[PDB]
Amino acid sequence: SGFRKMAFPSGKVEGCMVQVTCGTTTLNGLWLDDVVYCPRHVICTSEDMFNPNYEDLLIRKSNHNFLVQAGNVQLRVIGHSMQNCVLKLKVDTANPKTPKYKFVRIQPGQTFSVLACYNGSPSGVYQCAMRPNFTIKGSFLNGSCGSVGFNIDYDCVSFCYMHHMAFPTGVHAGTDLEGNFYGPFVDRQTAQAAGTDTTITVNVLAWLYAAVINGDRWFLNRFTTTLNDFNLVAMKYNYEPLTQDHVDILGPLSAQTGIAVLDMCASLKELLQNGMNGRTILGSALLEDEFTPFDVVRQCSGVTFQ
Amino acid sequence: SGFRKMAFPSGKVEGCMVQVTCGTTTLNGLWLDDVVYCPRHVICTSEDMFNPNYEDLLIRKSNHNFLVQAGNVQLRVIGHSMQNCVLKLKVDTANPKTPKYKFVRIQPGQTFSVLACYNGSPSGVYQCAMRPNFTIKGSFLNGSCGSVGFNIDYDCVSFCYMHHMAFPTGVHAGTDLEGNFYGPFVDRQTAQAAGTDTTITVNVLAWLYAAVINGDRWFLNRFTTTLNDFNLVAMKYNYEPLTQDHVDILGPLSAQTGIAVLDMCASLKELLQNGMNGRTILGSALLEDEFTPFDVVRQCSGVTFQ
Repeated sequence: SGFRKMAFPSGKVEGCMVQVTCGTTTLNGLWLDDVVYCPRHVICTSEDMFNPNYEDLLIRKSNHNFLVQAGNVQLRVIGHSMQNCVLKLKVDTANPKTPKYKFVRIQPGQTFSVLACYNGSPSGVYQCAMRPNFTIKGSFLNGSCGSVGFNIDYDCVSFCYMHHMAFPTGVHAGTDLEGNFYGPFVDRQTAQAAGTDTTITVNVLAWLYAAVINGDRWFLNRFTTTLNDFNLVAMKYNYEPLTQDHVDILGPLSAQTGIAVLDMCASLKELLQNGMNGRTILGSALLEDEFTPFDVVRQCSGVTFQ
Repeated sequence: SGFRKMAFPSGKVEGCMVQVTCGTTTLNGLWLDDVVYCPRHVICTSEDMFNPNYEDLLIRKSNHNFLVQAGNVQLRVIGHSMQNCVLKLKVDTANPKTPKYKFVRIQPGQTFSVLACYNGSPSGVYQCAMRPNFTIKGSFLNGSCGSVGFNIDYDCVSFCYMHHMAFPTGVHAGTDLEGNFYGPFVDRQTAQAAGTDTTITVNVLAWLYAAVINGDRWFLNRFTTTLNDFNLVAMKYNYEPLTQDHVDILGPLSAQTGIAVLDMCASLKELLQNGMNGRTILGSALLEDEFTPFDVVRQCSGVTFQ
């Protein structure tokens, strides 16, 4: 009953967030086993921000230049290294609340929970999709740098995102946990613009499948289409290409509802040309693209995370 | 930067959720100190729900007729009583993860976060408003009863909602933690429905303020209106009447942006009368009413030009 942009429970990740200070900069880090991960821009200053020389800044740093705090407990830094745009501080204590975890680099269209933090202290949680243009539509205030995005699959926490930069554009950008940025962005405080964004077609379809499971079925029609003819309409309304791979990923939902994917594609073709005509779908007056096929299944199945 | 619906982190509340079983019904409980709170409908059979005498039904129950499990830890029930529509199971063990907390009866138009649970285990988290018709737009399947809603102020969790039942329109109803329903609803199986879904005018206005602060201003017009003329339009479109209290609450946002509240109302008047004409505001094709003035200020706080 009902359908919401639903985040994962944050409890496992809250237990991993610490405060990291270097100079006058404080931001958040992720404490897993005996390593703390944070944005390397913690080692810049104001003077440096615009165009820092990270290699040089790091060489000149020693362990005592870093202050790491888990609540009030000071964690002693016993080693420092840089992996792409992420700083890794070795500490003397393994985090006893370390959940089983992996690091994954996510693909555009895939979603995750952002745990927004300030000064090592979790503040808020919301869902995001990695956009086609490699931005996210987040909400981040000062000191949110090092906030991470994650998925939970069984017991296992998969970290896919760490927040590095807010550009005066309104643009949010970050890295995987190996420090490689999503998109062409760099950790330099300068105007950087995203390429133009597109709608995530496969997700739109997943969400129409969610509509049907919840008994909102007015948009369904008798028409059908080929993939190629659909993609000729995809590209006109600024939609990502629907691959054959996508069509097959929408199999489980097609079976559970007994509506064929290409039919649902036909129903989508019609909603694009004709608009909604004052109507809504699952309480929205536009086509939602930030729910994946897994997301729909998760929410409609009531999966839990222990 | 940016603007998103955000829930509070769920970790403190996850530590409080347990599983309660009575007869063939399993649902969630809230474990704080040595008391477990749950919907009193857990004591009933399907047949009992048609015409339940709760006092009678409870007398026939003993402590061993309630099975409480916190994860795998069984908790001995040593007392039971009922406060309005909530069951209170005294147990022999105080919850070691009990946070600082209060019980609060929330006002309509105000927001809270929901941790949806099943079998005393967390499934996900999302933010709701207490709507004027005293329903909430949740996401709740079978087994979700006893899920709670809350706000965190510092380290103090203020619990305000416990989930009891679902309406066919995809909305949900429940009690405070003293067991008093929000709205005219009852925990028996009789004919019931949500009143008209009145829109929270003050929140829509706040959200239009967020919109302009996020650079989306197409809907501003030169016009102004009076309280009375606006309220005539509000009555026609099922919006709450604007009050002087609402005008005053929007004071900060008005002052920051330099747009008088009654000027913003005139902008809202046109949107209601003419609709959106295909356009979006903050990436929505309808007027959002689940952000309070407070929620907006927290994400849209800025400078005022002097």
